[PDB]
Amino acid sequence: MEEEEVETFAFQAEIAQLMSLIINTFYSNKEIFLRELISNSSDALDKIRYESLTDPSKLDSGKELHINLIPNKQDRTLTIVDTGIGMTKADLINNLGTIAKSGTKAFMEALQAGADISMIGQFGVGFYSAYLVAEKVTVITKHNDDEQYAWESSAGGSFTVRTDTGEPMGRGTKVILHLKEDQTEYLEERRIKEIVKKHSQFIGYPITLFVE
Ligand SMILES: CC(C)(C)c1cc(C(=O)N2CCOCC2)ccc1O
Repeated sequence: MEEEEVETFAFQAEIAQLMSLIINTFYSNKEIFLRELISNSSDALDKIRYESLTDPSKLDSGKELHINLIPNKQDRTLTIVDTGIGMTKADLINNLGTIAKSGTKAFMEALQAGADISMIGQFGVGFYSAYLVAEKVTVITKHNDDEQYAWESSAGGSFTVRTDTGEPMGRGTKVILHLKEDQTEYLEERRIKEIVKKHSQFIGYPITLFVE
């Protein structure tokens, strides 16, 4: 038998309000969610490249810096996998819910004035777009300093962080989107290629689509 430690955290007040706003209001442009995830994946990769200045040991990695997309129609999930820096426990808690973001209220205000959900990234809260198409989000992450963790929230006010004892993934972050029944278009290969070409064409790393 294996064992994992679980922690439940409250979402910062305005993050929780934002998550409600997304989950219960219709928008679409929803496809911008993929660009946000690829962008964050791209930053984690930039950090790996710069960390080398403070830790030359990083250069010794055989791992290729890239982004993989994996649609699974049998399970109704879309997974975005990167080989970036990863996130320690503190990084997950601080950056995925617990700390205030100075752009949160302003964004909820812009949205109420009909601004496009596509502005989410420039307000400092782009990750919560994942909730435009997913009823539950699992974030598997592995950083050099620390253990592998899984973050998870079906929304509802909180999120748990636990030490992941599942399949090791090596350095990086894996975002697993459990799609709402009506968002199945994001499992199709033609739909997937359309939004990448459309929103993530200038990304500096290889992006790969795995089909079937
Ligand atoms: C936080 C989230 C889920 C948006 C995300 C984080 C990373 C990640 O590992 N980060 C740590 C290093 O700095 C960039 C974010 C990579 C992809 C991704 O979608």
